[PDB]
Amino acid sequence: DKNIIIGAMTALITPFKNGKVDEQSYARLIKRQIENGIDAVVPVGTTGESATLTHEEHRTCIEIAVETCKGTKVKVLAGAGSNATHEAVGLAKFAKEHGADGILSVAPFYNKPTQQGLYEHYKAIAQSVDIPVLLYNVPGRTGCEISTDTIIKLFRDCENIYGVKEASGNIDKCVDLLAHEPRMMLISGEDAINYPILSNGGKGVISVTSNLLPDMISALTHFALDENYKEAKKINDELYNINKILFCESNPIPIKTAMYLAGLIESLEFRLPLCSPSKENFAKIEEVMKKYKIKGF
Amino acid sequence: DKNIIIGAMTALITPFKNGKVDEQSYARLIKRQIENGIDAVVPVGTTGESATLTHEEHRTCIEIAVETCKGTKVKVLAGAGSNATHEAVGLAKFAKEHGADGILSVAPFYNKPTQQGLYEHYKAIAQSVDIPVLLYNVPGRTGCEISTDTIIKLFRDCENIYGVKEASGNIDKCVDLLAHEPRMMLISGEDAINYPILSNGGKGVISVTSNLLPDMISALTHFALDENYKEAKKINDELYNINKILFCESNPIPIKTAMYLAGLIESLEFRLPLCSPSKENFAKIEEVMKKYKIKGF
Amino acid sequence: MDKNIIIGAMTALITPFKNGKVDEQSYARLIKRQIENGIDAVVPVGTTGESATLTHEEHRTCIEIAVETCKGTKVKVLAGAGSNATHEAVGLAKFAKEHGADGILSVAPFYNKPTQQGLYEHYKAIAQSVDIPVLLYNVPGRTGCEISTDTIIKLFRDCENIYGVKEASGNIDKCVDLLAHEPRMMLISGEDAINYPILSNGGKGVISVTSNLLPDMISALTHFALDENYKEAKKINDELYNINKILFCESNPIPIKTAMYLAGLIESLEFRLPLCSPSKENFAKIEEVMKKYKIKGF
Amino acid sequence: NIIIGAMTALITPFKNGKVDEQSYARLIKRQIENGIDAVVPVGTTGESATLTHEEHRTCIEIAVETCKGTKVKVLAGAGSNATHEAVGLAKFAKEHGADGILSVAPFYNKPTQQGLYEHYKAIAQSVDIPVLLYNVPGRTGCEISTDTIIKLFRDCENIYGVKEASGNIDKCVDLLAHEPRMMLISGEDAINYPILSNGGKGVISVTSNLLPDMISALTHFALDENYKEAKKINDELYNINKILFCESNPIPIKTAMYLAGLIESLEFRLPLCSPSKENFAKIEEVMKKYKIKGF
Repeated sequence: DKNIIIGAMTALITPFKNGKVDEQSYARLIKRQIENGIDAVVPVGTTGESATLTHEEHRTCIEIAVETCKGTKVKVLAGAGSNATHEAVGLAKFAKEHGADGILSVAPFYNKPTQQGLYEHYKAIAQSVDIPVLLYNVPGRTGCEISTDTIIKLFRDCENIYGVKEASGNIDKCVDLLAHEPRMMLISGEDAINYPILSNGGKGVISVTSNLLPDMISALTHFALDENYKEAKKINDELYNINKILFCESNPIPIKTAMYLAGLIESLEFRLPLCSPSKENFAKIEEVMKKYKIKGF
Repeated sequence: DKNIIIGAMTALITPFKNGKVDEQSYARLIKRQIENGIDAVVPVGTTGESATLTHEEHRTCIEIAVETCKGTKVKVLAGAGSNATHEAVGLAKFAKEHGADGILSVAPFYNKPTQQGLYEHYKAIAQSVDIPVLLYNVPGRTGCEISTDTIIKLFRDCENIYGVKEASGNIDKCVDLLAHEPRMMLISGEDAINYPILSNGGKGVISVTSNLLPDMISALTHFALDENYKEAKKINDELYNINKILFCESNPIPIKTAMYLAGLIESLEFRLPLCSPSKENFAKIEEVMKKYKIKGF
Repeated sequence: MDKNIIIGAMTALITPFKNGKVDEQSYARLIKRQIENGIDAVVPVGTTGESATLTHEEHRTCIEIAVETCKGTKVKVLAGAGSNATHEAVGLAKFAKEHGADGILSVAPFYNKPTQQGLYEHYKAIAQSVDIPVLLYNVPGRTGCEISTDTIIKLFRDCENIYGVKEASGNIDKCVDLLAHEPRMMLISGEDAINYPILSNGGKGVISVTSNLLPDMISALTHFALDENYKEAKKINDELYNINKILFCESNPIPIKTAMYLAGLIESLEFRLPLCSPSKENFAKIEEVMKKYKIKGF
Repeated sequence: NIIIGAMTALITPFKNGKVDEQSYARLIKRQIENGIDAVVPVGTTGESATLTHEEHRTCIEIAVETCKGTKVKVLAGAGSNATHEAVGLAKFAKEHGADGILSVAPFYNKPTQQGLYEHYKAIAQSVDIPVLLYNVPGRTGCEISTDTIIKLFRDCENIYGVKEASGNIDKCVDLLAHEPRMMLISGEDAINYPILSNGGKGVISVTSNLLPDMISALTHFALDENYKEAKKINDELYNINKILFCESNPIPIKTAMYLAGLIESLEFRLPLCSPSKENFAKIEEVMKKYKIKGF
């Protein structure tokens, strides 16, 4: 079998304080995930503003997550993607030496590689490290789609590519993947449809919502894995509202905003071109939050 | 509190011979559905080439279904919709007059009414009969979408409107619908994702595939309704290839092609503008069919 | 080839209702207004004319009124006669010819999504049924299907009657494609906001929603462009942008009928379900945009 | 101050994994000798994603030196989805002697319109040279709205227009109807003529790597209001304009340049790679229809 990283996972926000990553806060937030039943954390993914972080800042976040998760079952699945293969290989290698348990590698954004290019991109990445590699398909952001065929071919040709984080709002593709390759780990990258993905044999979530509600996302995931579909569906339905409003502006603007409103972070800072939401959206976010029980530290 | 028509349902093809409805074949095909565990049939829907049947033919097909199903538990959910409200109302009242147990009424195509018009459209239809009305949302065909809000208002405001056939490939909307209104009957109008819809609380399917494999579709649906999700998923996975190929060209072109190849209908005859599939797709359909056990008469 | 054509500035006529029936006296008045403002042809019972909700008889009546009202003028009648059932479309085609239409506009089959092959046979059957010009109509946003460039060109070349296409797809690339491979066909704009770009690329006319309200401006635009006075045609197209967009704030013809009502050109603002009156807000928006334009009287 | 007319989005030729610098200059010289008004080093067609910052600087400098003493201007690609990086790239381009910069909308991270606004304002405030916005939603996952383009044009003196690659002539009408002063630049070869005939003032072309003389003639005919001649060229070029997109740009253009003997090797940087054998043969076929100018 392949080595895998599954279960309830959080795409960690990266808190800033006067432009700099807030390291005490970051560690404090990770610890809060762990104490609320989360199985893995993802430093410096999309939700962690990877695009505007430096290479050094990636290292710092990965190291903090690794350190914090040390001596626990919680794994670190490090964001380590790029639209340049040489960069992506480099980032994977670095994540590996910093002690990450695996990497999440987003499909090349902006330059629209062909399916053949995608295949070689990921093959190079997978052959550069010996840790699990999770594909990440989010065509709304990247402008390309890793086809089911390409995903399956990568799973079958590269030993450490074990699955895909799917953020495409396409349940038909999920059926397709698991009908043809049942050894695949399909991971939900879309909070609103966590349950439908899990009930079709998906094996985890990489969640934005779990930043704010780690206990509910882990319970949902664990219920689903336990084949308690009733309880998992109940949680998924009650979370629908917040799962949508967290995208009323581009992620992670709403989640960071909500984290701040909840007193989980000290200051609401983004790195350009991300910025504070409109005062209207700030209100919409504050409105939905107050309808949920939020765990402190 | 509502009267409903749920479970495994077939969108019946309409067989032609010499440019006419083959009335004997039609009755024979329906009997095959009855004997294979189907809970309801849908005469003159999209799969029955409703657009190209005359009024007298609409009648003929509904009567045959009504007469063939009499004395069995199998219901008739008649296709009766139009993009003109006075016509839709007329068809609704005719269907009831012919003895249909309920109606399936497609959102107005081509003229793109606003949500207010959709509401009034369906309110008028629902008030004209005293049998169950199921909404039918299929944006790719109609050019419009019944919003979740409109769907829920109609369900709550109109006594006989009891659910929606969703054919939009949007599992997010399905979560949305059942989270805000858990009492409605959400019916799958998309074969490949039957299981996901049912596993989220959907209560039936209106299937194209069941023309060919009524036993497998009824078993899938009944397993899911019995909360045997493992066996429902198993069947949905096996069906994925044929579910997919049955839409390689616009339905009902592939399903009729398959029915002809299976020897279930005499001729592969369509009414223009529908026609035989491409020879490439014909081959694909013929190949995919080999993997399944098709029931005869 | 060398075909019989119907081109120039054309209006997709609205169908005024009074008390749930077609207002026939009003229909005639609106057509006279188009004629006197330089319009080259009128299209009775198109999408803008709420074709979907008219009866076969009302469809007849509208064509007859258009035919009688244009009699003795240079203005031609290009009757809507589309359907998603080929036998019905053939019937509507013969219908229109019999009632004196100079040509037909035939929309691509909506809802049932025929293949390119089925589209070809659909139009071939229609073309062979009458001896008057046939204009194709591609509006994918409404029908759920697109007639490809290949299919349009094949139809143009194989069928004597088919002389062009009304394109409402917002895809200027396809227009380039069409006229690059088949420079003999009449490409007609069915998208008002972009009449000028279509005309400047060799398009030969428009079938306009906006001309219902501003027939003098649309006809001026078209003739400037047809005379290669492109700078003047552009000026008008830019001036018309505001109203061209607002007329689709809700589905055509809800906004145009509302505007005709607001201009005092029709007696009542009535639609047939599932179409209905616009929201109060869009009513206000239409009213405000209209104030920037000179609207010809009766 | 502006940069308009017929412009080329330069491909970046590789040799043994490195930028072939001699080949690069020779290509730019060929563009100059065929009537091109400006060249765009290291845009999307130049595989900007896969070049290091030093390679970026090198291409810009080679463009600047090669254009020295001619009327041809250098509009440098300097976009990024991180504002701190975009500003840095812009400032480097300026100190390398670029005449202006072409700055793509932040890709992947989907900024809000307010964020795009602050992003571009910061870029524009960082240099005193002209700045051309670049809208290509298909690649970035976001769109600079017409309102945002107009605000930025009006609020920042040196933001002078937008390269539009959205395949949406309606937006082009909207832009020039509400703000005619801006320079609308076609970023989509197949519809160069329609954009120019509506008041566009230039093209940033993929095709002109291969056929610089036809693209510049098209553009110049259009600017001279000779629409008949501009259309005729746009129509002739339609086949090549489409086939150059049968796979993601710049895969086809580089393949064609290779087949034409204009660059030495058909070499990309991953995740880009050679086209399929089918597309390769299709590209070869379409090329036979056009006269490809030499050096």
